[PDB]
Amino acid sequence: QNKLHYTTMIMTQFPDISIQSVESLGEGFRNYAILVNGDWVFRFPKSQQGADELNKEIQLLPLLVGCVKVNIPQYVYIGKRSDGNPFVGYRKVQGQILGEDGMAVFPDDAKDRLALQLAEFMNELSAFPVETAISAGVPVTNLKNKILLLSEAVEDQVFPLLDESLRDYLTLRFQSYMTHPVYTRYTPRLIHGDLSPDHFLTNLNSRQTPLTGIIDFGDAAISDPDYDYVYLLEDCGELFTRQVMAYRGEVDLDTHIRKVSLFVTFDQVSYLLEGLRARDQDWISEGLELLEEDKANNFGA
Ligand SMILES: Nc1nc2c(ncn2[C@@H]2O[C@H](COP(=O)(O)OP(=O)(O)O)[C@@H](O)[C@H]2O)c(=O)[nH]1
Ligand SMILES: [Mg+2]
Ligand SMILES: [Mg+2]
Ligand SMILES: [Mg+2]
Repeated sequence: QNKLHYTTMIMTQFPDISIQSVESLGEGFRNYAILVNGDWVFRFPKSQQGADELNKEIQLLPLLVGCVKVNIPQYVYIGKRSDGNPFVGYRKVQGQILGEDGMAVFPDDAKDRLALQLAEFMNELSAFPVETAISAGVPVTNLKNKILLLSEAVEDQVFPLLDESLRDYLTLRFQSYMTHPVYTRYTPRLIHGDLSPDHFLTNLNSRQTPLTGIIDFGDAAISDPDYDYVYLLEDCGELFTRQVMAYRGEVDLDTHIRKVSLFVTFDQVSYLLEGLRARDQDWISEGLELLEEDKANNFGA
């Protein structure tokens, strides 16, 4: 709940942590993170889903450290809340959070170095033995069926709010994904699942390695490795994404970019659809704003 309340969980379960400073650090849909002594992130689930995602994270992350070059959270304290659900403490992953708006004014030379690090990172995930991840509780995402269910729920619940031009737009997008076997055929791989620049920790005092780490593995799953590109396209732009894909040895950039483009559209609409289900009056006038612009950005595809 409030600050003394999180503080008190730590003191009781970890009384040898001498607490000198406590601050809010960050917050998402699944978690609330504070910073203790400028050193230690304690991250508390906000819901059952959060708690379930952390559980997977708890099992997955100790397996990824040795196989991933950048820093990732390492859960050094593991607490239990009244409900049996966990919370975790970890050494802050050092550096500055990139964010969307901040990739723009990221130094050009560092930018290219970043793309290559991101490429080896994703390569490293795509190399992690899939059945090993599954045994550690990483869910298998049936992306084909999932997108299908999405098409209907958008038909049913989103269409009534859209003008004709926008409805036609989604039909074609969903159709395009489903009609072309190339887009839908893929080898399932471990992905991060929430690979956006608000989880990139950066450092301009490193010319060789301006990417210091990556956080929030809550959405880690077995799926289409192309899905890990979705926020790179949305937040970092298309030129940056072609760079990463090229560094990953992707022969057909155009095919794979168009495919990721669709993934974006499906995310923008799965967003609204969720705001819809949740009665949120502006997680609705927002989800609509981004659909119109997703339509805009794809001006003639
Ligand atoms: N600088 C820094 N910020 C962090 C770290 N861990 C978490 N945060 C912040 O806390 C926010 C929420 O944590 P996150 O794991 O992404 O929670 P979620 O969005 O609910 O899954 C992040 O977006 C960051 O702003 C870290 O190691 N370093
Ligand atoms: Mg997050
Ligand atoms: Mg989830
Ligand atoms: Mg998360």
